[PDB]
Amino acid sequence: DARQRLKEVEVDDNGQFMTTDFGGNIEEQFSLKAGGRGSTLLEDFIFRQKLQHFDHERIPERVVHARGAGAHGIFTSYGDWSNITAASFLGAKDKQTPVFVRFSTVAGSRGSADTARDVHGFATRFYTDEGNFDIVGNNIPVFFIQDAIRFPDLIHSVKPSPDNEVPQAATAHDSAWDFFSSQPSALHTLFWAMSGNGIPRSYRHMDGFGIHTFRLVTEDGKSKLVKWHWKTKQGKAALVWEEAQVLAGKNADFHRQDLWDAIESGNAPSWELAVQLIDEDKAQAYGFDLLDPTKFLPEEFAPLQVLGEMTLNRNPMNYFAETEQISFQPGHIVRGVDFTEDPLLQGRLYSYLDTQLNRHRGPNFEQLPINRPVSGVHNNHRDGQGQAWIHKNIHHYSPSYLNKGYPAQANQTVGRGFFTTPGRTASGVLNRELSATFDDHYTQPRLFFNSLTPV
Amino acid sequence: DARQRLKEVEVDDNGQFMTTDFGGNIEEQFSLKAGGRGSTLLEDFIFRQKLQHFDHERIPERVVHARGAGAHGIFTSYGDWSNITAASFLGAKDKQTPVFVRFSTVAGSRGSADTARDVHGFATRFYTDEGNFDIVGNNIPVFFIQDAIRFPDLIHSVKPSPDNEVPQAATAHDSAWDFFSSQPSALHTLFWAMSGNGIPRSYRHMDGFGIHTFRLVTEDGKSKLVKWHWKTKQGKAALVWEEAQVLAGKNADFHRQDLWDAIESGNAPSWELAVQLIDEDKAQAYGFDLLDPTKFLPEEFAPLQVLGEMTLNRNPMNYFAETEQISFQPGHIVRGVDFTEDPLLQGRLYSYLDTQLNRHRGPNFEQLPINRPVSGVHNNHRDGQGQAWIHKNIHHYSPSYLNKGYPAQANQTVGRGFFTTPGRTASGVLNRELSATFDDHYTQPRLFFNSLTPVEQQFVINAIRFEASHVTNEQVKKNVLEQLNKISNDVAKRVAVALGLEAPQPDPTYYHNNVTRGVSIFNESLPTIATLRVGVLSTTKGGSLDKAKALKEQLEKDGLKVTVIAEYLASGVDQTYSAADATAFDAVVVAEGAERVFSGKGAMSPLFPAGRPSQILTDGYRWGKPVAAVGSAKKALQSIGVEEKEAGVYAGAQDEVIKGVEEGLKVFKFLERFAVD
Amino acid sequence: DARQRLKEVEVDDNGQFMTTDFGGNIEEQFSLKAGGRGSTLLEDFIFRQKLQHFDHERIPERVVHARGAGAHGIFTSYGDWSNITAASFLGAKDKQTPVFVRFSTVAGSRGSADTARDVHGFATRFYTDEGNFDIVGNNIPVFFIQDAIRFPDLIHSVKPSPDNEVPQAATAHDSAWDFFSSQPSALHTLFWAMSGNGIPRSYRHMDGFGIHTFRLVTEDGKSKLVKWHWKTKQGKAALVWEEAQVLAGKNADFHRQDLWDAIESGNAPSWELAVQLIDEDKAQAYGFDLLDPTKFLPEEFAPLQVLGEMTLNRNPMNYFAETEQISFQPGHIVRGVDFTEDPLLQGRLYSYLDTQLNRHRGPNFEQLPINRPVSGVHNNHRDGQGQAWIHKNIHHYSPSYLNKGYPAQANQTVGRGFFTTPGRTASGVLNRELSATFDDHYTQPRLFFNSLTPVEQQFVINAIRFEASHVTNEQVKKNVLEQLNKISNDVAKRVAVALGLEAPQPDPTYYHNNVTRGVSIFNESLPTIATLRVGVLSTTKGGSLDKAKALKEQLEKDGLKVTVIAEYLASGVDQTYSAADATAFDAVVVAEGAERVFSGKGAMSPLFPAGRPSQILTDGYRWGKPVAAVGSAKKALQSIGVEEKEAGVYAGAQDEVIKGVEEGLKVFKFLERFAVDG
Ligand code: HEM
Ligand code: HEM
Ligand code: HEM
Repeated sequence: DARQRLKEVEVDDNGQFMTTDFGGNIEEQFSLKAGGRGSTLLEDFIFRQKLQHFDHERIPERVVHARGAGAHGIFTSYGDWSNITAASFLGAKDKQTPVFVRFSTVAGSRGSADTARDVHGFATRFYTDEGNFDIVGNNIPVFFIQDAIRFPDLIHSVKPSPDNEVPQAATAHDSAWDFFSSQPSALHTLFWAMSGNGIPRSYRHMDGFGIHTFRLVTEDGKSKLVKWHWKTKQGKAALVWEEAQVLAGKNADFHRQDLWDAIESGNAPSWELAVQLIDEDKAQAYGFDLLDPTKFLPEEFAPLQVLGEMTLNRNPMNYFAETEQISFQPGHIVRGVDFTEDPLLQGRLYSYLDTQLNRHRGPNFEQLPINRPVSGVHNNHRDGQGQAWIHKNIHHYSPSYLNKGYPAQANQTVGRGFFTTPGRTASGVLNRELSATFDDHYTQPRLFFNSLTPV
Repeated sequence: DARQRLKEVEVDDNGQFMTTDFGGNIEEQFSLKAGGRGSTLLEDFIFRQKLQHFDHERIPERVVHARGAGAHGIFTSYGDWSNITAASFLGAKDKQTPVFVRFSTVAGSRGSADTARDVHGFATRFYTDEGNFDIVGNNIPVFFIQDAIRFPDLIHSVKPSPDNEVPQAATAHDSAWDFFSSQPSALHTLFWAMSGNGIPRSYRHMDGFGIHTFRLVTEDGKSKLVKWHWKTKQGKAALVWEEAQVLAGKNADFHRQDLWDAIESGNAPSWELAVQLIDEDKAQAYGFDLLDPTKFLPEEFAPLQVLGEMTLNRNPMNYFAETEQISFQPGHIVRGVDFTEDPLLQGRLYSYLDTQLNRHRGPNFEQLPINRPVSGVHNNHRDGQGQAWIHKNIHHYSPSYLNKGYPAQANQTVGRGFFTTPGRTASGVLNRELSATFDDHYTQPRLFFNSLTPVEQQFVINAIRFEASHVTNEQVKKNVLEQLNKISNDVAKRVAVALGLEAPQPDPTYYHNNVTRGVSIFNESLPTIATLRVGVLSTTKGGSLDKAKALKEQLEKDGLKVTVIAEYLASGVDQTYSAADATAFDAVVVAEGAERVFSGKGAMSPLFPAGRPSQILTDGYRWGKPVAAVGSAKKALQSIGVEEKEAGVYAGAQDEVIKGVEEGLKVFKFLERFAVD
Repeated sequence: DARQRLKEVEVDDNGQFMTTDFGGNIEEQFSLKAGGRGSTLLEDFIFRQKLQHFDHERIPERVVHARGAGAHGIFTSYGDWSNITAASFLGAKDKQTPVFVRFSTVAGSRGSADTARDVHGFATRFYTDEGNFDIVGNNIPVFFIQDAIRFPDLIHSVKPSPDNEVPQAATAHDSAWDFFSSQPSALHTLFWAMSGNGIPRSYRHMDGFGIHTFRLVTEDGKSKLVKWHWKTKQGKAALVWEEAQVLAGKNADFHRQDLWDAIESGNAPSWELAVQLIDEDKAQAYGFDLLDPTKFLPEEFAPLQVLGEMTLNRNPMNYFAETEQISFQPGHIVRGVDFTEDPLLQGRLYSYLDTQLNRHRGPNFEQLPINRPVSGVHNNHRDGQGQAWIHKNIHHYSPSYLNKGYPAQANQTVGRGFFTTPGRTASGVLNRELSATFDDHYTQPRLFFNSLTPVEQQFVINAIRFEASHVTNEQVKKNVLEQLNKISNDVAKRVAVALGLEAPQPDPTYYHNNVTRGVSIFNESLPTIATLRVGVLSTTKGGSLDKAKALKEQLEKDGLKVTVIAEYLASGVDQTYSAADATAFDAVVVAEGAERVFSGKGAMSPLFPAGRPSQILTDGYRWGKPVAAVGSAKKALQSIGVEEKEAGVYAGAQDEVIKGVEEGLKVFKFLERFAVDG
């Protein structure tokens, strides 16, 4: 059972008497009144504790990918991949790691239709024995823009016009196509979103991609460039637009219900995790720059190598507590993986940590049940809103004689610590530019178009 | 201009260089990097200030009524109403007061469909010269429950299931109908929501109600019980369900766009503010208790008095800042109005103030431009998150020698202070009960149902049939039938058919034949067809487009919004078949020559989905719209099995067709097209 | 009026009726109740809107520098400095720019005492016509640590122990000295905090520093390394510890009141803005790395060059809205200034933007009146909690055909845009290390100590003796001595005495005898005694009060703030003995006739605590103040064993006393009254 660890915070109300949030049994179907047809009393503590909680139920939706659904499951490694990565979850044949996956659209707000035409999110958390590792991906291998500082421009242009907040969950309006034509890098992802990827049959019928080139790093520090892929075992399938539109009104919940039903009926969907592995010296070998997230790597140059399989076989118990509250971050990285100088990825690392502050209104969101790692948290962080723990170590600083040196530093050689790829270097002037290697915005959109059937 | 006071906070960026939020000109299209293909620097303050602001754009949606849209306007009093109220905004003939109104659904989240079936909100703020007065109403005059403490139960049951968060913006699921049948008070509002009130044609075509009995109070403290009514000058109009569903997918923004377009085109919508006034001693004299919000007062007993008129004539400039941020409260009351002991109202007073803390994350939300009164704020409140003012008075307490007694106390007799109705008393034991006078949950649902036309009753029945057939639990369905049967055996029998159940035997305790006026929608034609929409189906082949252009010009004379549709965007074409759907239009007319796209190859261009032109005409017809064809276009009507002798179907020469369509648009929906049990 | 732009948000309540926050006149002194002795009603909207606002008044205090106070002013450039910087606020002679400055301690929470021993903040905002530029500095030129990532370690170790939250506003506890000795970079700032800089007489008597090397950049991209200095026109002056402690109890608001009073009295304080300017090629030329914030640049290698002067001349109208809410950031930079690769500075850039989210609970804090620039904000940012504007541009993205390209990109060549120094480069491997050029943690602490006067050095030793004696852990105390020994064997030995330990043997690796100017407080007299405070000890009996009044009038002629003290508030009396303490005054003078309250019946009034007048005079003397007595009042001096021949002790006729006190106040502290080891 992938949700096993969440049992300890599950609350069973079967056969129980109603209480306040501070205990004590109550009734809460009648306001306390001053006489038979009297006004409600301020001293009705029961009324106020019940309505205060209700009044405060909502939290801000995700700034993007607000509409989505998720499930728990298990990832299984098909081998000991230590020759390519120090990553613990990939370190032994048949090793199992719990996952949670959230799928989504991008533009629409939380109540928008599943079958809007859009890019789709495909975000996976591996709760590894060496910390949470997230692959925060989409169902399309390339993204609209080449530098993260342009993300608010893209998103503003695609989201509803700011005067009237029209249209919902749709790129079909002036500002979006103004941006797409003004910022041609966007043309590649656009073509993908205008294909079947824009209107998938179900989350279970989507492939997934990390998009960016990352690095796999072995114990000794040798690195390989990597593209992450999820290959659906259910096969890719897509609707037609005229159909998607009607479905958007007839069942806005088409995709979330589809996933829920598949899992509930014992038809758990699966995906194989596959990588494309490229030597560092081939970063600019394939007619484009592998640091450029507007390009994908044709499989002719690098076949998909299968590492393992993920199966989603447990629905959440409470959607809000689990699916709504889960906070993904590409910055959730573990020993054996590293970033690259992809200027889009770079900025994401900042935004996903920062945005949690808005959505969770406090610094302690990793303490939420769905966000907790399985591997233990030991550091000198204290306090902050909603601090859910009580720390024993009163010498909450390093270095220190008084705490005997614990918690202790970990690095490449000691304690299985994270470490940046040792050979990475910086060179050249500090600049607010992009590489000329990023300049071709049309060749791959053409490649993609060429590779589809006539219809 | 209703938005006049907002101008001072408007920001124009035309002709300016980009800046940070702390000033200084910048460029912000490239991250600062260490080397040509290097990593981004933490010292890129430009990147972080821009992305931080983006990262934090969202605020919590409203806990209920999250999906909505609003506009600014002006309220004008028809009289000096001092004989019934001290309320300043009603104190003189022709007196004008700025308003903002937000309309909404209830259950759905932020981005759910406008044409979901639901109760609808109708919240009005009067920015009076004696403070902000809000009437936070709905488009249905009664509410589901009798005591505010039950609101989370109601809302929890209607909103999506908490395990999978399905279904969005829908009462058509087990939990909702479990609550409706377990808490029978809910049956009255339920019937309203299952009627045309649940699927209005637009915000402009709704009435509004305060629901609760309130009090109007004069300067000397004389009070009357009052019900607030907004009477639409556009007339009530509603969709049919099978139409509303497609519209939910084809255009989730139907109502917000409709409102926006009417205002921008200079067709500002209006409502008259009306009241029923009741003597205090008759609170319990009309067959129910006026403190009970699940009942309305039949106008036969107390006719409407018209106090004035509201027109909404200005769209917001920034939706988030105005519409999203505005914070309504039933506790926003002014001198001349008071509360009653309605236990639903009583709890709202607490809820709306408190919930603002969640949505705005601080106590200073009243300082936001859209929330600010126009009448001046002087008190000893200080500090709090986002404090936007700088207070001059350093002796921020009362009483005080040092501040010379300012700000000063205001009451009934000094400084036009608010005052609670002087006659009001408390009597009896502190209790967690409800008055036995609240006990009848079935008589008024029956009254309502009795007062609908035969097809309109059929719509309610078919809505219940549709909804309850979604309930998976057999006993809940049985529970629902048992409750329905207490209202009407016939209603229960007809619903039972769909559910494949036997309806209980008649239970006549609450049965009766009384009817009341003013609750129907389909019994009355529209007062005006201005703004209504005509889709003209044409084609780029032959002379059809020129003829379509002529038709459009004539129709527009009548204030109609006309869309000419063709295979592609040729000169004079407003929309392609691919982009078009019958749901966007109130009438469908086939222009002469367009019959060519209704069969064979002409109906199978790569430019649109197969059969699209036929589907539009079929949908138009089946959903009860005025449909028509000019000249040889009659063949399109023939192709879908329709005959020009039918009500709301028009054929012949252009002049004939234009006149017929314009007539049919007043009728709006042709109910002869819907089968009755 | 520096506060001019803020007038439009000022709210006047005089002559008005009470209202709710949503308008409508009310009364709010009685809850609405069901019957005469009845319960309060939930429908009392008046009660709730009033209590809700109250309930929510508080916002988180600053995570550091929580205790502080500020004021508005004007900075005036002395020149057109375009030859060294493109910065507009420095672009022309006599060009004026509004400022706001907040001064503070570091460790203490709100409400902690002004006169705790601590580093002090000195944060200045220039509201320039090209955006807000903040110099977020301290009153000490070096910081404890070399990399921003270590800040939570430093701060956790200095702030109260996390089990019991003791002690408030103090480094005098185990964890702090554990950290100072475990992280030797800290020793330099520690020495400064243990000197007079740790207990300044007032905010007005502090110098200020940006600490970090920054860059000045001209229009054509040429750069210079720079150190920011604020030089106080009032002179540096410090308390003594035993006085600071009593003052912390007698008036926790000593410094905030001092600033407020100086401004209200028309004695606005001033500071000159000065820079040290050195070429890029000097970064590693002076025996340390200029990217290392634990080192200062000796003025002998690069003199101060004065750029202008700021004067603080307007108090806030509402402390919360202005002083509490103001949000400083070192990332508030403008065209003509750039950052350096100082790894402490680098991380601050992140921290100060992020922390505002905590303190203001939303992303629109730059919209608060005190945070708004004067120069205009035009960008595509929208929404966020508490959005206070209504944007007109509906095409809130770039690039765009629909918005016609506005708002437009600005850079080095178009639109006076910010730009990073064109010549900056990066070379080498990505690393989680520090340059070996940062390795010397002891040479500059020694340089500083060397540069103090003998008594001034003793104060540093006595501060360390006091602090380290509070460390309960024996090994931490030994660790401290081992580290001190690396700076100075003599320092280590003298400290060791107090701890009853044996100092290690000399370790001469870093020892040296060099000295540098500009770091001493006590080696120079005050340039002015304006605003300084004289307590005149009098009595209501006899003719003392009339003479005290005469004394007061003469003293006030020299710009002094005079307090006549007596047993009760008679005509002419400013403060009672009960309410008075020597800590409040820079000078103590017994008026003729007042000797009667130093012994005999007059000294036993129930109107003040036993011994009160003698104690004030005793405290004043022992704390090194000029003390005096007029005429027969010399008996008062005699009663406490003090002799007229002593430096800073004056007696005789009124004329002579006034003259000597006024000269003594320039010396400020009489260091001959403090014993030195040996
Ligand atoms: C290859 C490019 C990108 C991919 C594949 C991607 C994917 C995703 C996905 C799947 C989610 C939803 C995670 C969930 O289900 O909760 C998400 C959310 C988000 N994304 Fe991205 N995104 C990309 C680019 C960016 C960029 C450039 C930025 C900003 C620099 C950004 C900022 C955010 C933020 C702030 C959220 C909301 C996170 C939360 O509230 O928990 N994304 N993205
Ligand atoms: C006659 C019965 C009711 C009517 C007519 C009504 C109407 C409305 C309307 C129109 C809005 C949306 C205002 C807007 O557009 O922003 C709203 C929001 C809200 N309502 Fe009600 N409601 C009723 C019952 C209740 C009850 C019993 C409660 C709780 C005790 C409640 C709590 C709330 C809350 C917390 C909001 C969100 C307000 C905000 O976030 O600004 N309502 N209601
Ligand atoms: C040369 C080194 C430093 C100096 C001169 C300095 C100075 C100051 C000053 C004067 C303040 C108070 C500003 C005010 O009056 O509102 C302050 C606050 C603050 N400092 Fe620093 N500090 C330094 C190092 C650091 C570092 C390394 C960090 C973190 C990496 C840091 C983080 C903060 C934070 C988060 C605040 C609270 C700001 C606010 O809440 O508005 N400081 N600092």
